Amino acid sequence: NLSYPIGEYKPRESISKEQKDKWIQVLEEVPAKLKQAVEVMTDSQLDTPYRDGGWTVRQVVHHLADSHMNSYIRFKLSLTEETPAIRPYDEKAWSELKDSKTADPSGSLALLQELHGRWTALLRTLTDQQFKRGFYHPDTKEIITLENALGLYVWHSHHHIAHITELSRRMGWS
Amino acid sequence: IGEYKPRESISKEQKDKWIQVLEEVPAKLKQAVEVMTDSQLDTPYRDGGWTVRQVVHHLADSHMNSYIRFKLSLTEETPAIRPYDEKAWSELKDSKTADPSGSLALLQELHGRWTALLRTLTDQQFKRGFYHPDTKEIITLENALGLYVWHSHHHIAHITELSRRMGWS
Amino acid sequence: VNLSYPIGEYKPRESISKEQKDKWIQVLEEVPAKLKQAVEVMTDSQLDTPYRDGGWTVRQVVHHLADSHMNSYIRFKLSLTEETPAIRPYDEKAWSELKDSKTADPSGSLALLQELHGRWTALLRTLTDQQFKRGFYHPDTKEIITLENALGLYVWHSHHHIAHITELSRRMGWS
Amino acid sequence: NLSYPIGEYKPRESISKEQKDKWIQVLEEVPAKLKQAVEVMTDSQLDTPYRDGGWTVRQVVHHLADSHMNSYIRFKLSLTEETPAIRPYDEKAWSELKDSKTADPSGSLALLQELHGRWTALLRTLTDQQFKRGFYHPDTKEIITLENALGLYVWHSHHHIAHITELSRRMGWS
Ligand code: NI
Ligand code: NI
Ligand code: NI
Ligand code: NI
Repeated sequence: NLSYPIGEYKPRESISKEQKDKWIQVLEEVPAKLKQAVEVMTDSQLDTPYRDGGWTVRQVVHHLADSHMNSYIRFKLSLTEETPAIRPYDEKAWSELKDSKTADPSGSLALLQELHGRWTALLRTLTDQQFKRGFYHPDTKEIITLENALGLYVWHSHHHIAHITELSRRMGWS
Repeated sequence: IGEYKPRESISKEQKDKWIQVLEEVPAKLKQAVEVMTDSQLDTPYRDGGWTVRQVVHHLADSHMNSYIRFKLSLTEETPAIRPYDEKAWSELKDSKTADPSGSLALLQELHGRWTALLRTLTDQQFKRGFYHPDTKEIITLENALGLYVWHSHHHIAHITELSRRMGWS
Repeated sequence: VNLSYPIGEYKPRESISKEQKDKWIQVLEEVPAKLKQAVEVMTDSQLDTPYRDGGWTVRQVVHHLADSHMNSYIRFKLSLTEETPAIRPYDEKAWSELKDSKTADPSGSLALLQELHGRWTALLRTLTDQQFKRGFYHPDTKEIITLENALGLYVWHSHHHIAHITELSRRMGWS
Repeated sequence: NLSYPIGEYKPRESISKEQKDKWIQVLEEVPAKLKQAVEVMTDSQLDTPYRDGGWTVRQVVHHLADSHMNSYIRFKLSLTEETPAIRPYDEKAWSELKDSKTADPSGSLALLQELHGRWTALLRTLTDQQFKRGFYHPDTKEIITLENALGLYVWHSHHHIAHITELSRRMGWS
């Protein structure tokens, strides 16, 4: 399970207030946890693939920032339009841009901290009804509610963090 | 002060000036709003218009969308971008009440990554474009850079003009 | 790059958390048992095998850890009782070439490391956050390092030289 | 007297092989003698000053560990550098650290046992010429040879052990 260290996100129809509130807290804490994992690494460690054939740690960090900026936008689209079709992006192509392969993680780590700050602030304003609003992914044709999207991105965060910490543990880094 | 004028060609020198201006935008916005009380933040810059607070959150939202559009344009062949309802976004409770500090900090880091991206681009990458399905126009990335410099200055001016007229300090 | 630096190098940080410090104190306390694990099973011929071509023997690495870490413990106490003291460099290559370093049984050094790490971690657990931010100065490299980063550095140093030994056993197919 | 129960160390110009060998044996035995001096002691006994203005028995134990670690390092500097300047430390300040005032003697007694084992091992490897190598205090600018340093640390050992045994005798303890 190199590609999926903590499995995949399982959607449900029934998500409690306590569960939503906990996921919001977990989401706010993601950037610190990511920073803890990555700040110990030198450039050659950052440029080490997390698995054979896969992205480097540096790429994963920049991907989290790009993915989560897209997600935040999708939340605001969903709150302001009725089940909007969202705009997919080619995450593989984004990760192959020169910047994604060479930029220091610090800027993306700082962006993520502030982004998850604003995102969790938005989430704390939402009513139960607003959490039941959704959006449509054009490629996969599936509709996801905002409460499930919150669960999904808690998963996505920790999925990628686990790629990094697993690599770090396997290589004997800190 | 004036609407942006699209150009067929933009010099390397002008691009570099605009990247630097874009890098400085968040510090200029912070200087314009950081001493403001809630009363001042929730004052409309004009009669039927958005408050200073709504403008700050809008810049963060607008510019995040723009950064995404840049990356779509660099990875797809003349992509159609995804418009958003900017008025509806500004009417969300969070837009009307959140403290500016978070959006100011986000804008700082966002412009940091955006200008980093811009400094990696070749001249030919700056000639890549995207299609805005509302205006029907193919906009090149070098012109979009110009547009977002104007966007920044236009909104910051609205804020500083309000403070000047009201005698705030 | 890999034979010499099997787990990379230590990267200092501007800030170290209470939780990280506590973990590192625990790891440092247990380091000697891990070293002993690796060296306990080895014959004299194995002890006198270089960890890489042109490198120290396993025996020398063990005695080096004891010498290095004694030096470090002293540097911590200097740092706590003086204001950013300049510490005393030592010639690690020359220390490892002493007859004693090339021939002494590892047992004494292993036992010394166990007790030293015991006293060192006891010291560390008494320290306030402010004391952990105190630093010392290396007169040759011109570097200033804080005690919390020196802690991270010596956890690394332990793992680094243990890896020298375990990587050797693996490459050699020993048991 | 009370401060100097066995007087002070008097350096000599030369030291016989016989004296050097006797001193190496004494040094090997010091940790056991120290252990015996504090063997039964309660915490209140350990926290008794050895004389009115003085360190507690506990502080004396931890001081011996610290002093002798510093001395061992000074031997190795002397063997590997040409008459090195050594690095003084503030004995009083080290002894005032919370750890020095409170830690159980056990760990320092065990450290001393292992340290003296490595130290006497080193000493048994030395040639006569290596024993004539020295080091200087940057302040006293006195050169001390390793054979005299051996005599000095034999003295130091029994000086501080006497502080303890004399205390026990003066009090009712032993
Ligand atoms: Ni992903
Ligand atoms: Ni605008
Ligand atoms: Ni080393
Ligand atoms: Ni003394």
